[PDB]
Amino acid sequence: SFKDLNLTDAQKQQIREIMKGQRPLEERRAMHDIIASDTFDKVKAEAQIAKMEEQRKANMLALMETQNKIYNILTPEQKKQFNANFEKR
Amino acid sequence: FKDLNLTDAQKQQIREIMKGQRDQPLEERRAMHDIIASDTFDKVKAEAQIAKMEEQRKANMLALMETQNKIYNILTPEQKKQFNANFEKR
Ligand SMILES: [Cl-]
Ligand SMILES: [Cl-]
Ligand SMILES: [Zn+2]
Ligand SMILES: [Zn+2]
Ligand SMILES: [Zn+2]
Ligand SMILES: [Zn+2]
Ligand SMILES: [Zn+2]
Ligand SMILES: [Zn+2]
Ligand SMILES: [Zn+2]
Ligand SMILES: [Zn+2]
Ligand SMILES: [Zn+2]
Ligand SMILES: [Zn+2]
Ligand SMILES: [Zn+2]
Ligand SMILES: [Zn+2]
Repeated sequence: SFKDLNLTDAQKQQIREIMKGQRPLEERRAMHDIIASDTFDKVKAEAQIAKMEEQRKANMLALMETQNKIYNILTPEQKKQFNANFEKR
Repeated sequence: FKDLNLTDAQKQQIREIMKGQRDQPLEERRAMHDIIASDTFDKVKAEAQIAKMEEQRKANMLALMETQNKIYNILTPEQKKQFNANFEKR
């Protein structure tokens, strides 16, 4: 139901406004090099984990802004279903 | 069990490894709920929730990769190859 909230036509348009507002392979190659090795190089692993911190930040920002904007187009009835869904995931 | 012709005892060692680094309750994503379910979006608080989440992401990626590296190193040369091939497709 994470998307089943009885959206009105206006809300469906609004979500599309919104996602126009907010619209990892070299990384997995680097994880592979750390996994496929006869030892575990913790220092190298930490540097790999960190390397795309900024792209991850911008990505999570966009998604949280998106979800907050969608939340705010919802009626009270719909907000409670969204929140109850949030609690169970 | 991914068609690697894992032997029976490779199957068991893998279980000891999985539960071994399982000796790691994670965080409180209640914070993130409160950012999303707010009249206004607070970018600075959202950035702080993200940076806090980086710390648990680091801990869980370190665990996952170390666990996978241990598994890799109980494999034969030919199994390593099919493990590497299978890694490419996921
Ligand atoms: Cl890869
Ligand atoms: Cl929550
Ligand atoms: Zn209609
Ligand atoms: Zn590329
Ligand atoms: Zn690879
Ligand atoms: Zn590589
Ligand atoms: Zn070596
Ligand atoms: Zn460290
Ligand atoms: Zn950093
Ligand atoms: Zn930054
Ligand atoms: Zn914005
Ligand atoms: Zn809260
Ligand atoms: Zn603030
Ligand atoms: Zn260790």
